[PDB]
Amino acid sequence: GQCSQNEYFDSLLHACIPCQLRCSSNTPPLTCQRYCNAS
Amino acid sequence: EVQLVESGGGLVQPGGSLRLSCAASGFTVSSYGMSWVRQAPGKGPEWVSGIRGSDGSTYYADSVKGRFTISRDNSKNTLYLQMNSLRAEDTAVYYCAKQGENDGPFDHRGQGTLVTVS
Repeated sequence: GQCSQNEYFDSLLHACIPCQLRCSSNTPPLTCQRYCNAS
Repeated sequence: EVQLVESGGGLVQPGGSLRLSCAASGFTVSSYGMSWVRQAPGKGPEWVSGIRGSDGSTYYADSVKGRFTISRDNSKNTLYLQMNSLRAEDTAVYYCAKQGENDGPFDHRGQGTLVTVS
């Protein structure tokens, strides 16, 4: 489960997920730093 | 505790439209981020649409922009996927899911509902 640069892999849904959905979080996925730091 | 009871799948002819339901139990749909994911047989699950909990922003995969609309009815406490202008590759099991507090990880999903497009 390697996915595109602006998404992370969710294990519950076995699917890759847009980082914007986690960005406002205290503890976002690491692979959403680069993308998530477009703000 | 928390459940997501889905309904609204079935058969529809190419070009048709369909409306999926995802009724929350044990929580309020308005209070969290929810999205829809789908899995066609032979393929891995695919994220499709989503509402961000923190600001109610809506998002859509490319394959589905212009045709699909996610929303919530607070009074019925359900998430919906309005699907228009359907096509053969929109055929999958559709799954709603819910995120933790403060745009957290997905913590629950519905049982699934089958959408078949001839």
